[PDB]
Amino acid sequence: VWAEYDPAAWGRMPYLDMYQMLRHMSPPLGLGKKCPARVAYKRLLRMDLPVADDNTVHFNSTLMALIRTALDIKIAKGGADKQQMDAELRKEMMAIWPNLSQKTLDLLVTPHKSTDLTVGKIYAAMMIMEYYRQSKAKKLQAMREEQDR
Amino acid sequence: EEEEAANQKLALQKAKEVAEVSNQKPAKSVWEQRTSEMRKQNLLAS
Amino acid sequence: GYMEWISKAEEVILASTFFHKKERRMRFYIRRMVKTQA
Amino acid sequence: ESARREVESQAQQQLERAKHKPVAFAVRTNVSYCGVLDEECPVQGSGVNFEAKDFLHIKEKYSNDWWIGRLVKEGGDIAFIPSPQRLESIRLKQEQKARRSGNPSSLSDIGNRRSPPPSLAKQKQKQAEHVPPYDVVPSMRPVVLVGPSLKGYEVTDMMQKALFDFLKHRFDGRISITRVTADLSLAKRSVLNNPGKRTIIERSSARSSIAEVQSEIERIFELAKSLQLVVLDADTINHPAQLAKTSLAPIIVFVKVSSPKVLQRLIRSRGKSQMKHLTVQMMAYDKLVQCPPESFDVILDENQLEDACEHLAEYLEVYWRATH
Amino acid sequence: PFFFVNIFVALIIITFQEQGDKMMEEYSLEKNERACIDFAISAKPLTR
Repeated sequence: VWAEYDPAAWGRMPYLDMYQMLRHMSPPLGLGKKCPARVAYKRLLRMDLPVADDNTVHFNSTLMALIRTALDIKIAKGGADKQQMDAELRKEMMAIWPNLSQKTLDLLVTPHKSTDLTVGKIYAAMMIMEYYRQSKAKKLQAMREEQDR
Repeated sequence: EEEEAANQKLALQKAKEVAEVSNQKPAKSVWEQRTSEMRKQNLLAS
Repeated sequence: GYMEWISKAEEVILASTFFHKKERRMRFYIRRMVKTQA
Repeated sequence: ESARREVESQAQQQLERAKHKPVAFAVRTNVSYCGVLDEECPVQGSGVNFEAKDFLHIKEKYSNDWWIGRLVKEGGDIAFIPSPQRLESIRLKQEQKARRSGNPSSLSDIGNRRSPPPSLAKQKQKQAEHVPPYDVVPSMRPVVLVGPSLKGYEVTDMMQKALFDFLKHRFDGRISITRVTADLSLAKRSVLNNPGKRTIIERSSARSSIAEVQSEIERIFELAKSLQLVVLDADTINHPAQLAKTSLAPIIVFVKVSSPKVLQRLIRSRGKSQMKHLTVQMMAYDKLVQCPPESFDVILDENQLEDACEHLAEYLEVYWRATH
Repeated sequence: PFFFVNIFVALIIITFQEQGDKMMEEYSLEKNERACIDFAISAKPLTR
């Protein structure tokens, strides 16, 4: 699938292709056609990977999180836990194999940078607001029939 | 393992009674290790 | 485990069946020999 | 002062000479008090730091304020124990360090109501129960074995008989077994001065069974003073708290089946005679099971006879070496 | 032929031990999480 959405195999794919990629592939690797949009956004936050400003997502980095989300491999509750599991998991993979290049190891799992917006952050813009956006129409409604009444 | 666990519990209870005066087994196997994992994954999903 | 416990205590209680009190004991005696490793 | 040193040396000489003498009797305590931190003891550095639920053994006579005792701990040396009058005095000393002890509260009320301490503020009142600091117990603890479900029935009887035999055989020459068909649950000490003192009164309790039950209470005491270990083959008690408020306070041995499922088929092995009586034999089991484990002294929760047999064995020599 | 022989086949399947690999409980993950992550370690997009 990645070969076609990135026909040249640049190794970089802008994220607008990525969401369509997850829709195409069935669970547990992909979202699936019938997945709820908001539930699909939940897994997107679960990815928690830095977003490149060129809209691209790394091939190796993206494949990692999809596995982590599906298999629940020490998925953190959030906050300080995410700061520790990234430190932890990188040590397990280091413990399992020290042969892997450190730069490549940081390529698969980026060192934690709160400055870089997570994959969730772009998608969190829709899901959190879309829950409010439907409420926003209802929010203006809530007074509106009250105003008429 | 039940017999081993019960003996350890009994010895611990023996301490309260006296409190007034006070090879290597191979690690499972390819079948057992996989069988235990499927038990966890099935139970985790439930 | 519990069946053998009460069985040993039951023989402790034992110490023409009335005239031949031994008749109950031969039943007890050869009961012992059956259990023996010999 | 030479007086304190002279009585110090005399106490040590009296203790050294009394290290090899028979024990007089034993007491039961109900307060966590330390006899090593009190400066009024005749000898400092040889006190007793004993908590509650502990046993003391008095041998010789010292005075009306302090006594020479020994602990049931193994290696416990000879120490000094307070008199029952002393602890009542020190109990009043415990509650006097606080700001107030009587009726007048200190809620910003000073110089208005002096409120001299009446008879209510002393130990004269609060006499509805007024439990003594000391209780009279046998010097040697009698042992009572609580059956799985109900005594007097086959399943329990052999369940008890095998343990009784091993007590006879292994510890022969040092253990005496006494069987009491009479009841023991009516052992009360704060009911009356002398209910039914004579059999000719023709009173309700004079001709009742309380007479022989009270007469069997002290029967245990002489056996305990003889240092030869004794048990209680009481056929009426089947629950630990039933004989816990009395002055016996004996060692309760709990033999239990792991699950009710095995017990039901265990009863089935006896025959059709127990099948008539099986139903109430299960209700007596779980009521005893639901009792907290801390109530019993030892638990025999295993199925193997020999492994259970040594379980009670090793707990008994420790009692012997504790008081020797 | 039918029953005992298939016990011999079954007994070897159930008791077969791992191919070396040192100890393999010191690492917490183990299981199948290795094979997926191992693939993620070494991967390349199919160049078109």
